[PDB]
Amino acid sequence: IPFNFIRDRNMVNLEQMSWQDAQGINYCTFKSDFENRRYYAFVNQIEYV
Amino acid sequence: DRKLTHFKFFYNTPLTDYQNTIHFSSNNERDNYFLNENHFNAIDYKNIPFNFIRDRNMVNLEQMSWQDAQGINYCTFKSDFENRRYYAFVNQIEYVNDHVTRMYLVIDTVMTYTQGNVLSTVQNAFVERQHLPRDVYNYLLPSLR
Amino acid sequence: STLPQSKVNIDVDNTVLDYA
Amino acid sequence: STLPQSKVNIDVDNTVLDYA
Amino acid sequence: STLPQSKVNIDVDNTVLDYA
Amino acid sequence: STLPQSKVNIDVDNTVLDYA
Amino acid sequence: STLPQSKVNIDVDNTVLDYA
Amino acid sequence: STLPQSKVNIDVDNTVLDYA
Amino acid sequence: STLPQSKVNIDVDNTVLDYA
Amino acid sequence: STLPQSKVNIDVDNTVLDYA
Amino acid sequence: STLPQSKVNIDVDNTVLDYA
Amino acid sequence: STLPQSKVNIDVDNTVLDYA
Amino acid sequence: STLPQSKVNIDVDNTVLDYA
Amino acid sequence: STLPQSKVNIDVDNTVLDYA
Amino acid sequence: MRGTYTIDGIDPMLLEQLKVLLETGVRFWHNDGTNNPMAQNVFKNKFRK
Amino acid sequence: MRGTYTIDGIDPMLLEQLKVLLETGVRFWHNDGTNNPMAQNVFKNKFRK
Repeated sequence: IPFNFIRDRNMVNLEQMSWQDAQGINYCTFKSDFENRRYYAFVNQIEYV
Repeated sequence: DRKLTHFKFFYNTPLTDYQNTIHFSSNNERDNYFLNENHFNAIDYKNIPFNFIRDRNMVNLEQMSWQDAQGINYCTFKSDFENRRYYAFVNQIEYVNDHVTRMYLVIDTVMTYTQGNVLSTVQNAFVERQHLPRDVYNYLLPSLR
Repeated sequence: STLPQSKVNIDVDNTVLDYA
Repeated sequence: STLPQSKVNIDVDNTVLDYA
Repeated sequence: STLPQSKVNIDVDNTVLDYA
Repeated sequence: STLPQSKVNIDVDNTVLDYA
Repeated sequence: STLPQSKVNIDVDNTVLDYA
Repeated sequence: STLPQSKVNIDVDNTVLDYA
Repeated sequence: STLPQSKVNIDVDNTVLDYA
Repeated sequence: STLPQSKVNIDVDNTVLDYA
Repeated sequence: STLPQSKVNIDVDNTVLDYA
Repeated sequence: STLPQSKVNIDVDNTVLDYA
Repeated sequence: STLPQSKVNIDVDNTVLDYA
Repeated sequence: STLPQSKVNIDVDNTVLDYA
Repeated sequence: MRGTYTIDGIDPMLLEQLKVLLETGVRFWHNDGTNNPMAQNVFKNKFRK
Repeated sequence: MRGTYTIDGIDPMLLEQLKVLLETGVRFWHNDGTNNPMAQNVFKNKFRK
């Protein structure tokens, strides 16, 4: 499942990750066709919508 | 009629802080170094002019994609509004559309205004930590010792 | 109402969403 | 939508917008 | 919607813009 | 537009505004 | 309502919404 | 007006609430 | 009113609201 | 306009208030 | 007005409000 | 428009004020 | 206008306001 | 739109301003 | 580190964050092919990489 | 200076600004009929005005 996302906006939305699965996530590695260099980040905050 | 301004952005320039700058003998020499010479990689917008005002730092570029945007530090722009040309740091890069990528600027005063012996014209100003010429350095040597 | 960024094909005419 | 890169649903006939 | 400052000749009657 | 210096499209006939 | 998880009262016939 | 989060079955047609 | 505890003037006939 | 919290019996139909 | 103490111009006939 | 707090008798029907 | 001292263009006939 | 504070005689009926 | 430097192809804001973080001081743990390379017997540290 | 004083016919806020500025300390350069009277040979300063 690919995603439509931009590095400039830190907000991200995930489809199939339930609240229980959400707890415990720290690190996210993402690679976008926009920029050749891949990126890594900390998941500072988790919110339920 | 309507005044337009020309930009020329650079890549991975060593200048990234206010404290350190590349002083030049005179404005012509600095322009020659930044414009005529091929130092650094640069994106030149000579063909495509821009409508921009120094007062608003925001700038929008047409043909610079997101990948090309990464790495830009220095922007030198000259507007028909003001004879003096200007230089600035690209503090922040933002993406708004597939066709435009906004960049903010902060005017680099040191490079723009302090070139040459202009600073020597200051009168009756407190000074500190100034590099000394040979005559005074020999004259003042005991004080430093 | 809110939509995730996961290329969810949405058809205005007939699409019905279970979640808020 | 919030971030349409090139696939803008200007045309009236199309009624589905993907990834938005 | 957003427009760059690059003297992009825009005609209100017929102009169609691909990007948002 | 946001910054029209002298070329203001007041006239009704003109339908294109450059650099805006 | 503010937090409807799955029981969204889209249908016209239903007139009662629980826990909201 | 305000509602508690205690699964209070509310019927739009006839429900009448004593408290504000 | 701002703080009606139990005496809410829902009924149309009543036209006086006390302590508000 | 403003009302004190002193159980001032107010009748919508005929009540007239001297103070603002 | 902003500060009418007791002389509120409720009546329709009066058309002048003093000190306001 | 603005009025001073000096008991300036104002008549809505005919009063005309020179100052803004 | 923002700062009219005494020359307020109340009258309908006048159509020009100076220094504003 | 914006006007300078230089006693620029403006006539509402016919005045046309070149600058924004 | 504390100085004027710029890594090629870096977003300026990320460069600023990296600059400040290095000025604070960052410790690097070399990978050991383990679940938690960050935790190791420090005393075993040797000169050559 | 630092004290309670009021110059005649002065806007109170301008008076406050002047008070604070004087408390910081202000230097007066007498006019010499030059383009920049502020810059002069200080050593030549003499007692009588």
